[PDB]
Parts: sequence; C-alpha cells; structure tokens
Amino acid sequence: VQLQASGGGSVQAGGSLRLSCAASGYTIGPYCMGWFRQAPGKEREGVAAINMGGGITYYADSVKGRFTISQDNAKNTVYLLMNSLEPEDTAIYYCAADSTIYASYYECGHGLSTGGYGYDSWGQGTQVTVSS
Amino acid sequence: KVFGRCELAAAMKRHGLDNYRGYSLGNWVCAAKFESNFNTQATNRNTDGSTDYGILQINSRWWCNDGRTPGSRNLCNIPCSALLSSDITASVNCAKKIVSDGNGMNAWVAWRNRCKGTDVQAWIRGC
Repeated sequence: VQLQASGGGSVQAGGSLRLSCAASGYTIGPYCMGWFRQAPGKEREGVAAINMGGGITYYADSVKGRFTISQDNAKNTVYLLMNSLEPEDTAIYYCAADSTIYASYYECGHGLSTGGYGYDSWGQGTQVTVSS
Repeated sequence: KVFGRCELAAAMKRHGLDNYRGYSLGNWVCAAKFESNFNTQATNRNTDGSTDYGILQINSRWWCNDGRTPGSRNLCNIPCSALLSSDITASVNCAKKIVSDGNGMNAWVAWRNRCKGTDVQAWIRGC
C-alpha cells in the first residue's frame, strides 16, 4: 500500500492551507485515514481522522473548529483544510491509515487520540510552516 | 437466544473455532461476551447509519448487507438478518472470513479491549 500526501508549505499566520492524501494499492480499505503532526520539540499529536466511507470525523481539541477533514473517495483520498493557521501549527504533518477492516464498529479517533494505535500505514511527512 | 457461557463455548467448539488460525476458544467466548453479552439478537445502530448484528456484532457497511446502510461492502456476502439466528453457523462462518482475511481478532473492538492479553482460557474453564 502507498500513502502520498500533497499540500503543505509556508503561509502567514491567519491564512489557510490544504493537505491531501491518496492511499494506493488497497483492495479493501483503509478503514481509517487521519493526520498526525510532529511539532518541533513537542509530542506527536493526533490531529484529525475520518472513518472511511461512513464519514465520521474526529479532531484534536487544539484544532477543533479550525481544521476540517473530508474524503474524495476514489483512491481513498482525504483532505485537511486548515484555516486560522497560527505559528503553533508549525510542524511535520503525517498522513496515516488503519488497514484493518473491523468486524464491529470502530471510531477512528480512538487510535488517533491514543498514540496512533491501529494506524499501520504511514506516509511521507510534509512540513507546514506558519510565518510571522 | 442468550447463550450460556459454557453453552456458547461448546457450540463454538463444534463450529471449529478452537485454535482457529491459532486462536484458542476462550478468545471467541470472551469476544462474544463483551460484543453481544451472548445475545444472538443484539443489534446496535451506529452513528454512521450502520448497525452491528448478532452474537459477534458484525457490521453492515463492510461485512453484511442489511439494506439500510449506504455503501455496504457486504464482504461476507450475506444478509445481516442471517446473523440474528439462534444458530451461530452464519456468524461463525463470517467471523472466520474476517479473521482469515488477516484482520486478526483485532477486528473485534470488544476483544481488543476486554480480552487481548488477558487470561482468556478463564472463559472456557469449567465446561
């Protein structure tokens, strides 16, 4: 399986950016796709996840209200629209998928909030730097 | 039907779940306990419209087709209604596909939460 992120770059505090991630090489799934970020000198943060298909979303309390994750379906592609970017949002953003097709209902923000459990497939990081 | 622990164990054993893909039977009895409480009729509607059916709470967006779930992948090629039977055969038949498809027993949220890394054989001792 492959995960290819796009987007990221630099922007001034207050602007917005849009990241994307297409999972490739999947026959079934992923069940979950989400975003993690590693700010310089901080702990890896689970930012946002969406239950593929079902469409349920979860967000970290920091980014709640500002970020929005959605899916374009097709090649399991998702986006994270980031508005009201502040310099505290400067970090390396990683895309991640949970390839397990759960038997019973699994809320994707579960693994996201608890260390990224279940999110087995990771992509290349994309630096986002918020100026000012 | 609400099976009895030792009753369900025996039925699962006969249905070839013991050491299936290497999972000792206690895994299957514990999963069933924390999934449906051994009630073969339990259904739980989920926020995304899908519903969990049966003794092993199999889900409708991916495993079975219940008719009211958009995008049902229906990977078990079975109606969800076939999983609410007192005869665990269809449930057991589908639970095997889930497990043999490489998901493992992690596919069951209740197992991964209330059984993984516990003394699961506690669930079959005394039957």
